[PDB]
Amino acid sequence: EWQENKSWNAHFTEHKSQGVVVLWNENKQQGFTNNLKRANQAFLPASTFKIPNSLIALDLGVVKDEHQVFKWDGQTRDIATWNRDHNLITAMKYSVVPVYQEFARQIGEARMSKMLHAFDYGNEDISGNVDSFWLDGGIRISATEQISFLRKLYHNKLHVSERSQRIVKQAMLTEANGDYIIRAKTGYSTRIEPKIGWWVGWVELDDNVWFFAMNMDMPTSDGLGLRQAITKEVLKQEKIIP
Ligand SMILES: CN(C)c1cccc(-c2cccc(C(=O)O)c2)c1
Ligand SMILES: [Cl-]
Repeated sequence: EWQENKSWNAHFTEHKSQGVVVLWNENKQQGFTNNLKRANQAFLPASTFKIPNSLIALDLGVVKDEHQVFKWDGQTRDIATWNRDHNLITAMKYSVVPVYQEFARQIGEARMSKMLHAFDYGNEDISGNVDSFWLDGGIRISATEQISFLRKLYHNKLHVSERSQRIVKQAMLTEANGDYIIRAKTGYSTRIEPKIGWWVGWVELDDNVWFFAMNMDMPTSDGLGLRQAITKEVLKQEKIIP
């Protein structure tokens, strides 16, 4: 079932922003959002695509494990953290596009398409360049579709090995303390309008898990920190986290 709570719209308008948060209570099998329509509108996944891309690369042996070093190609880019060696953990942490573009080239069009259909991932459409379709190609996914995919990953139900799913969930680790654990991935889509930011993942508690997927308009990079800040304000309001 699904419930629309427009009171959360305050968390966006108070920041001169527009967007959607979608929450899913796993124990109760109930969903909540501020905007049912936008919750089902499909956007470019941008760097949230690093979740399925990592899974596929691991399961096919393109990536051996989370310690394998992907050497910097020596081309200076404008994101300083990209101009260095990475492993799967740090490439996810710093959303290192050029590492994941090489993953996609080694995966190839045929295997990438087959695996995204097996995952039931978004519109399953990889039209465009194999090394950039999640940034400016035909693939699209909604917030509710992100949750559907993440629930499968959490339960090790995706059609890749258990090992691959465990490794990616390790690489998604974002925050942990005595009260909760967050495993998640950010995204920032600029090449096609509307420019948006994403944050998708889940909050692990002692006796429940809350899945979340949010996106918001992102006219400039100045607002990127609002992706996590708005989401955590909703979690606090619903007393999911202190
Ligand atoms: C010119 N581009 C590629 C650009 C510009 C501004 C910021 C980023 C960026 C880099 C790393 C992570 C993230 C994020 O998702 O927080 C965003 C990228
Ligand atoms: Cl972990």
